[PDB]
Amino acid sequence: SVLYPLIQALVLFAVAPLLSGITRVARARLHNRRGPGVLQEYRDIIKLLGRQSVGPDASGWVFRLTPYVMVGVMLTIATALPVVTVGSPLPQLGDLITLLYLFAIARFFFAISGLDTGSPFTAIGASREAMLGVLVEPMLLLGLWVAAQVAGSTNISNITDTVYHWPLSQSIPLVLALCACAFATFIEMGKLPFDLAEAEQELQEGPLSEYSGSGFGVMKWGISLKQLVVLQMFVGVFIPWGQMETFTAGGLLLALVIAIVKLVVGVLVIALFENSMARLRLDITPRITWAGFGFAFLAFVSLLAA
Amino acid sequence: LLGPRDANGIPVPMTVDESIASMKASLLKKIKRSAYVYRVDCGGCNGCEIEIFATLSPLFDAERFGIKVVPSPRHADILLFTGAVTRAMRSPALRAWQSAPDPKICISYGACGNSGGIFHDLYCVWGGTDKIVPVDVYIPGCPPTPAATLYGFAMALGLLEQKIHARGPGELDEQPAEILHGDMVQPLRVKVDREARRLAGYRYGRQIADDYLTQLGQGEEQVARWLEAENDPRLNEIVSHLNHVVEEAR
Amino acid sequence: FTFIKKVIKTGTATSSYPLEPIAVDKNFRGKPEQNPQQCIGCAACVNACPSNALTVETDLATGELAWEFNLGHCIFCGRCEEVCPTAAIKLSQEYELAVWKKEDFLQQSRFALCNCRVCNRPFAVQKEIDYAIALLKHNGDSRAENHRESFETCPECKRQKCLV
Amino acid sequence: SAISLINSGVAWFVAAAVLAFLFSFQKALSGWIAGIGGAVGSLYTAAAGFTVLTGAVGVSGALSLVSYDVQISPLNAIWLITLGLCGLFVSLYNIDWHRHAQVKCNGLQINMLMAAAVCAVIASNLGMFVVMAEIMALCAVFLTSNSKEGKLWFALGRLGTLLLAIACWLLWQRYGTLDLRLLDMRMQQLPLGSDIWLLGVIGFGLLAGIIPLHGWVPQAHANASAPAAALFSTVVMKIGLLGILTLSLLGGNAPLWWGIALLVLGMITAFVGGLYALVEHNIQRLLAYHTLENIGIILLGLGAGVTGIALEQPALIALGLVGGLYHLLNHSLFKSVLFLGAGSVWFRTGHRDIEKLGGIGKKMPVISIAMLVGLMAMAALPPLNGFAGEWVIYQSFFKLSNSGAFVARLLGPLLAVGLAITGALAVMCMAKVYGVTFLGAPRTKEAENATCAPLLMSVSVVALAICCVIGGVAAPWLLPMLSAAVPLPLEPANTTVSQPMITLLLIACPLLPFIIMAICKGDRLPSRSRGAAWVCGYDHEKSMVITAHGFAMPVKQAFAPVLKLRKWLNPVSLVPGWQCEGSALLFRRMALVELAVLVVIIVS
Amino acid sequence: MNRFVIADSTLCIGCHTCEAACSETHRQHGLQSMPRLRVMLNEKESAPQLCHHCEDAPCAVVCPVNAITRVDGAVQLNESLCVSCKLCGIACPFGAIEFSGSRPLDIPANANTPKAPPAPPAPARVSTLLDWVPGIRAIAVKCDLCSFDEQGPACVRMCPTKALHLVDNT
Amino acid sequence: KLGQHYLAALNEAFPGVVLDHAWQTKDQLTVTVKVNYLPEVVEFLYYKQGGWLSVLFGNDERKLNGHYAVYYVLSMEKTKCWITVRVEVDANKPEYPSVTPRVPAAVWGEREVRDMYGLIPVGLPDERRLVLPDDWPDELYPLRKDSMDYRQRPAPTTDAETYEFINELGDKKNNVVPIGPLHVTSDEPGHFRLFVDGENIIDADYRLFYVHRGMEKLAETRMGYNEVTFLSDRVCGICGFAHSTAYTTSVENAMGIQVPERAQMIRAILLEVERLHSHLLNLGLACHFTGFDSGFMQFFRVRETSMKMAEILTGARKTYGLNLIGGIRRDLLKDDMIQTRQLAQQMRREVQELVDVLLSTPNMEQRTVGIGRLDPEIARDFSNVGPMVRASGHARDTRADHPFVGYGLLPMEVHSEQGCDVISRLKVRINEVYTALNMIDYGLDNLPGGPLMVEGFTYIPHRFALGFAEAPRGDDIHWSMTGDNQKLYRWRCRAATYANWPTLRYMLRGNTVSDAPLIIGSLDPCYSCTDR
Ligand code: SF4
Ligand code: FCO
Ligand SMILES: [Fe+3]
Ligand code: NI
Repeated sequence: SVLYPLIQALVLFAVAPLLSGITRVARARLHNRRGPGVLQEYRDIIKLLGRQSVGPDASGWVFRLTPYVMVGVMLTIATALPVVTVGSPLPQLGDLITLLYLFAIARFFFAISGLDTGSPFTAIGASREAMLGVLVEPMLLLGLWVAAQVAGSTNISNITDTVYHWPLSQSIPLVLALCACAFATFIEMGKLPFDLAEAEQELQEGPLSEYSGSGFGVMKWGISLKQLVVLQMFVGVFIPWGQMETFTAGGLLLALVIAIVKLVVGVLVIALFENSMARLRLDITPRITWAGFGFAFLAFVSLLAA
Repeated sequence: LLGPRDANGIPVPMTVDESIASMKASLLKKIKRSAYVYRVDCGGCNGCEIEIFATLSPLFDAERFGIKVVPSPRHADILLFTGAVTRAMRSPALRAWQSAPDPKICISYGACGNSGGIFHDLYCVWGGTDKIVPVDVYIPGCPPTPAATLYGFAMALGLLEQKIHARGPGELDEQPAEILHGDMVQPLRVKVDREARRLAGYRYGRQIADDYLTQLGQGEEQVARWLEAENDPRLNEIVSHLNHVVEEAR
Repeated sequence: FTFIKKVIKTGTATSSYPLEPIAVDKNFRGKPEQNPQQCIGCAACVNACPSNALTVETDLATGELAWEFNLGHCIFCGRCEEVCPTAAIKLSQEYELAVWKKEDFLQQSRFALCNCRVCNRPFAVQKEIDYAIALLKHNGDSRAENHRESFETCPECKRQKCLV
Repeated sequence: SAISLINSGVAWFVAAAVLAFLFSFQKALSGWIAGIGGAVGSLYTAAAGFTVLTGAVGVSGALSLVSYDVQISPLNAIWLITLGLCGLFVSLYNIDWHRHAQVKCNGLQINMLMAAAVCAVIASNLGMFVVMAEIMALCAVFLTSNSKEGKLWFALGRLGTLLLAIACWLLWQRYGTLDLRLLDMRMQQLPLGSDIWLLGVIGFGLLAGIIPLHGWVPQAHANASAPAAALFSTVVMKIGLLGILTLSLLGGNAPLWWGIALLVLGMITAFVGGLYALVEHNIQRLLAYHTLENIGIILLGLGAGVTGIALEQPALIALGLVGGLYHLLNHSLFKSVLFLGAGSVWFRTGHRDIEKLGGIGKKMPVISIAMLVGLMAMAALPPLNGFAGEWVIYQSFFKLSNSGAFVARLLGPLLAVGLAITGALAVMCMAKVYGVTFLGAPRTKEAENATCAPLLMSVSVVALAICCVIGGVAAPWLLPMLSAAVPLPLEPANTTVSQPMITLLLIACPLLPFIIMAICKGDRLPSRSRGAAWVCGYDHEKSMVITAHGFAMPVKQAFAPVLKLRKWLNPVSLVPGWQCEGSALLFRRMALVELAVLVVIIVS
Repeated sequence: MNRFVIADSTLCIGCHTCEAACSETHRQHGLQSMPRLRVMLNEKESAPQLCHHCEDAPCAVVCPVNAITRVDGAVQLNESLCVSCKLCGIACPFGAIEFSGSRPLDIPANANTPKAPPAPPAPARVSTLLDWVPGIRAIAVKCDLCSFDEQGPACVRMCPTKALHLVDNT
Repeated sequence: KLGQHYLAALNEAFPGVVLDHAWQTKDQLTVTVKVNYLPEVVEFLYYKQGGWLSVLFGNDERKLNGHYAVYYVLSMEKTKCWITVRVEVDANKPEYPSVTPRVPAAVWGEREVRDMYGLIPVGLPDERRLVLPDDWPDELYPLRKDSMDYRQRPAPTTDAETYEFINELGDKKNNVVPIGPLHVTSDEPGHFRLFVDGENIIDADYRLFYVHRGMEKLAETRMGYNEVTFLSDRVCGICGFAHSTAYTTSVENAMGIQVPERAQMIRAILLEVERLHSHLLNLGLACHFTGFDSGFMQFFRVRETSMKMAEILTGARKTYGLNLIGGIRRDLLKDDMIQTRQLAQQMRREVQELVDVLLSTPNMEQRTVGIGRLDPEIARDFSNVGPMVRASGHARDTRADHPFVGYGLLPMEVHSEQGCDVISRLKVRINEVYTALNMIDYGLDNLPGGPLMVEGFTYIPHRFALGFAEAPRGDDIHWSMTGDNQKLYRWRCRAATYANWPTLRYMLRGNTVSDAPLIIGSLDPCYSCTDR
């Protein structure tokens, strides 16, 4: 019980840079190119870990400490996520408020690293990171809230169990909250058209511009793990039927197979969406984000009606 | 000062300390399957820059070799330098060199980058990338083809070996030159070659005049059967003018 | 999505270079090959080079003309092939020309100079004089068949013979 | 007994104020006397609060100093713990705050504020609570920088007593008493009218800073001294919340619209304060708007408790009235952290503008770490003490959502959505504040030549931040100790949070990428901090550093009507004599006449 | 059957007026301003030597671009067609062809400013059949009989001793 | 003789101001006016006669007539011809009145003649150094014939940039966002100062001429006439043949050289092959700057068809090396005709499918519509050229207004729009792809016969004319003066973005930082063309 949650944390960190490989392979296939292998992101992180980490002279411990802080925050979120079981491995970290404020820790640390270097591109990307985080929280909370109301509990285990033993009568609020949480998952994964902070072609991928070497490698690893845990929060809660209610050693293999297939299909559909359009701007993003808050409010109204 | 200068104030190439430069072999080994390339246009005409873009094309795809073009010099393993290093581009190129992790691989790309190219001695340039920074790999071309860029990248990463080599003075230097088309009158060959360059240009004119005089050394029926095989009306136009020149010579 | 049909309809356009060669046109302007036997050291290509990839240096101490081609200078225009009298230099279709050492760009030749019969000063390439003698022998010339020492005389010394 | 402890605390506060005024010819000695006496009186106040909270029963008595009846309920013991734990380190800070050449003596004002605050907490009569709240409010408005910054506080702060005096006269007429014990017994048959409750809530929110009665707060905090601004944000604005919670919880019988009005007003205060903070460059005005945001979160908790009382749902009462009070105490802790640390930055630099205050984290590192702890504590990031009370208010919001009352089911998810917006705006604001102050290059020569803070300043800020970490990490143990004030079981809806698991998992989990970078570090050359940031090969000018103005322009674009509501709703042109030349000065003169006559009549 | 200018040594005094006059009329026309008749001096007499305009014309035999033709009984070298192969200077038995190219127009020989370190000097001249300067395209320079000029050969007109005259054998 | 009526109107308005007039081509007229009536004459021909300022430049003619010469080339576009207004400036006092207070298009050549020649336009509002770098020494003018040697490299006076930037609409409370010289979108070095309030561009100044090598000095010192044809191919690797053709048909226009009819059409065909790759490079980069990297990949996959056509037709992919003076260097035999005809029809069906996946791109409409607006009367005053002014409603094009090479024998269609934003500049370029494919398809079917060059001609010294090619980004005006039979006297090159850059400031105002690389890309900037 002190090993499942950590074994899950070690398993998700290690594979997080392989889901980035499916993403970069599907990007290459949608660019009509052969592209690299699925291990290119791991090949790029291991190369960067033996590369010198440099920084600006007007930067301190925050710039050096932020990548490890974000990786540790994503590992802390990943121990509480239902992956192969319906319940959370660590249910006392499984409150939706807890898991929403844990993500706010890493957005705060990402934003203070961009203001620590002194670059205009890093600071503007920090400003976009925090503003997208401002814009997406009403929809993500209202979707998770409506699911918790249809589940009698804000714990991720009970929401996952209620989606698992799907209720049918409360199908319309569950489906609309699922759409709101899917859209929120797409925005929190920083996927185009909402890659407004690490927007190469604008900010030289934002706060990542100042990072180099081992710091850049741990930053790329934290970005991949953050994308994995956001997509895992979606697909392990709202599509839980490949998981198992009670842990058995016999049923573990099918659960990991279905979890891996769910993650690969999720990044493939997400790749089909991000490699097919132009990115937005920050002055036009609130209209689209308020529309997802709309799918979530329609969910909230459909619980008050009935 | 961002870069070193001499006693006259003229900039000199930056050296790289022997402790840092002794790690370039290890960096070249570990960037074999994962290379991060930052492009430094130091004053070219954009010709080199857009064949690098065509080396990121779907047809010529460099990412399959693990080559990724990075937004920042901080991410770079390889600093790709194009251009003759203009005076206004010396300081940003040295800033991109200094704001990059050590050790770094420098690829000089293009004739301008290699030696200055056609602007090798102008006032408002410095004469190539080796005049400001040390160079590991030189890729020639004006601009290099994307196939040449792929070959240079694969040779820098160690996937391919260098094929061309230096040719010093030997003994062919004193073996005497042979007369071109020695079975015919040489001023007539000059007139035929000049007429074929007028109508076709230097490249097609030499090919057409050489073939036409080779067929003319055997007979007029040999010329006529060669024109029937090519079945090109423009070549019939050119060979008719060449026949007119040959008839005026007789 | 119209973009997805477009992606599916195209397929993968990536070639297998370096495994399979990439074709260039029969008359693609690649690296200038140079035949040192056919070269007469006339520096016609040197005078027409826009980027000065072709250089000649008169080295009196070695009694030679130092012909050199620098590939790092070359702008691949083909003017050397255009103005070459003996067609010694010609642009190939080779494009795989990257090096580790820029000395490997160099195609060097050294042609022995000809000293004048009268003032014993080096005035021309001996190879170019031999080519001119063979050219005049081909058109039917006795000054070439009997008098090579008139061709190995400098133009100043040939102007001195006309004074008498 | 706790009555003797609170009498010793009041006596030490009064003697500290008197001996700070009489020995004010030497500013260092006056600051030493004021800080020592305030620290001892705050120790007695906190000891009395801990005694009443541990004993789980109300104590009764009277002060030996003047004829003052005293009841200390366990509900007010949290305010006593708040006041003592703030004023201890505020006075220890004040000792070295009096070493600045450009500051003046304030210990008479500070210790009279603390004494009036403590006597307002332990007040028996509601008329006497309205008397000690105004003694505090006068001793607070005399702590402002000049007459111009306390003019609006003298206008709104006396308006609020005219309304409180009307409410107290109305209570006298309807019940024949103003004792809170007797009023509690007399309002089990005849309820408290909503006109009395409306007058009291408006008058107390003119002191607590409920938006839109908040207009004096950023003016008052704008250029005040750091112990004064910390005491404003953590004591004076909390006595108004004590009055609101006193009036709302009399009779155990509340109308439903009381809790609904408290939740809406708390949501308005929380979102408007959190948004208006992100448009401020004076650090103290920003922390004033952030005090207003946290006042709004404490009312979202107290209003959830009052709504649960009205709906007779004890789980909602427990979750709301425990989360609000825990957030109140822990806010006081981290707001004291941030005001004292920002005052230390002003002590070493002379600047309250954070656009002229770059790079203090390398010059004041201990203060930088403690300020980082406080700013992350205010963004409610786990496992710090801001998340502890806000997580419980979200559980109260979930209890509101799954109620039967349609108004509770309508407001429940919407208050959670607004609190998520407020928390995300808070994270953006603290990212801006830590980035443009303690990070990057210095932007003035005063920020370059900043040295470390004085000793007692650093001890006070670090000990307050340590108490913040204790109130965060040990929240699963400190939270059931508030069950003495609210005698109800705490039931989250089939969920729990464990801050010690989050504490151990936010330190052990970052060691794994460090371990793998130490393994995959082959011949990586040591780390480099060499030059300027990358600005695409150009020279880095001071104007390329994006600062607090340009960091919070997207919230000026995407929250345009709420930020424009501060100009449409302003009745500054409708007051006739507001723009007079000597209005602020006349407000100050009749402030000393009113404080003088009030002190004269209350000793009698 | 050929037209040319011949010099008389018993009349020529070696004043080099013809070398300047031939240089000026080609510099105005934009052609090569190197003098096309060169004054040779044995210690006893002197006469400028120039193109004989030969009937067989061995220079026109070896020209690889056919720049050397016969116009109006005169051997005429097209200066714009010459690729500087310098074969005609070897084939000429009278030394009538030397090799000079145009220098930049109206730019002084020492154009170096003191605000910069000076430009690299030119290589030492050995022979016009061997010299090459990077900015200078040294083409074949021979007497073209001043065929562009309406007054005829400028060396004949400006000779003070009348040592030069045309031999119009056509 | 074209322009006789304009000369009569000039002599009617300002009696005696014209001193000497001459025709260099039947559509090229150069008038010599008095030096202190120069701003009135250019303003008269600009606003009363409806001319467009193409290029203004200096010429060190102190060894020709003792005076510096400033030429003012006006494009008569109300048939259409060229008027060059010429003044003589004193060598000891290089002062002449400035035309910039009357014609706003005159701001940059008057800034250029201060740098390269040291002349003083009196009354010029912007005396900032433009062409020379920041480390160049003062009072050292490279285009003067005796000031310096072209091989001399002076020591840098500074390492940090000393250029001053103008923020008109903003204050010092604005931050600056440096786009360039080494940005991701900086394909070629150019620094852009975005005076921003958050992410909103209040005003925009820019530093350029990072790519300036000194090419006009190289063309008159080390190069011959036929070597500048390869030097003009290296002005810009994207429109190098436009510079090569504009240089070649200015020496030929100065000399009256009758180029053969086959060489003119192959020149016209390869100017459209160059147009094919450039507009797809701009369209791919326009997709790239909005985050649509798939559209960048799609447009560069189809761009390789035109690079394959260029390799077949010229022997090189980009630097063609086709033009010599008097003709071209390569013919088109049938495998060249067969393959390029196949590739041109392959290109037409394949570009049409990319426009459909570009106008249906989900956020491409809100990133491009109404963004980077070029005000049409601002575009008239600054004499903007090409797709940037043709989107702004001014349907002016060199291939139609001043027909050159074989463009009188090709199906020309002028493409203009009325919306003045990013999308319409793309829509001009999209429509110009289809027209370029039409002239390639017609040109590959209707080639003339005969020779490819004339040769043996002699250059008459001090003869000059204008050389104009319509480059992909607008008119490319070249001015060559023959020096002798081997070397030039003066070669001036004015490219399209040199006329298009000064209105980028008004286009960047009122937009966002995320829009700013797209607004610059919509100008379709060619930095190496501008800087030379
Ligand atoms: S090498 Fe050639 S193509 Fe490349 S930048 Fe230089 S001139 Fe342009
Ligand atoms: N197109 C193009 Fe180049 C530019 N600007 C020119 O002319
Ligand atoms: Fe000799
Ligand atoms: Ni261009």
